Amino acid sequence: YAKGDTTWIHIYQIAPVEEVDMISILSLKDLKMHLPHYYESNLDFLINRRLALLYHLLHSEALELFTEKEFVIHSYTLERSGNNQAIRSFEEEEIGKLMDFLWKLKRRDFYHAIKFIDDLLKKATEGALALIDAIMNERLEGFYTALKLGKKAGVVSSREIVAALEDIIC
DNA sequence: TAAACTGTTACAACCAGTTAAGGGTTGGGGGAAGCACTGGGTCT
Repeated sequence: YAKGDTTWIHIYQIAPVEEVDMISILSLKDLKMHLPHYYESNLDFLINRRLALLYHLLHSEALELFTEKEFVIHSYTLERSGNNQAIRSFEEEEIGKLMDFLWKLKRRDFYHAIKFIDDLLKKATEGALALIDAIMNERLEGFYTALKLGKKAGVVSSREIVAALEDIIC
């Protein structure tokens, strides 16, 4: 995600812990998605880097219980503001917790979850920032405000979405 | 010259009737969501 002059790239590599197999290897190969250039108009609502990261992680995959062995993720980021490249994040949890939240949200449905997230990103930008503030610096009430903007966005707000959110709440 | 004896301490009905317990009108507008500073390679 690049904004005019600044350019951000976040690579999150997957590593094993005990053992893997070719099924796991090919599953990780299938995890590779989100082709380089997907920018036609979405940037008009992407604005914040975290929001764009969440939107792009929406189209990614979040299933790892298939391989019979669970995985771990290490994420590193690179920035380029004014043609200056360096590292500002080598081991940060926000990708991991965002990925876990996405996995636990869309487990109860993918069609309604996709519709909800897409609608809030498109028109309920306040709700999108509210959700990212509920994930970044985790505070549960922010989720509610996002859902509030959902009614401002005409979101269907299916039964299973709030159930998945409550399961995330624990 | 004596200093209240006694039945009696209310009965009975009844102990809110109805009507509605918000009507409406609006549920963040609107801007921004890092500005630089720190450049990594490959060559001479």
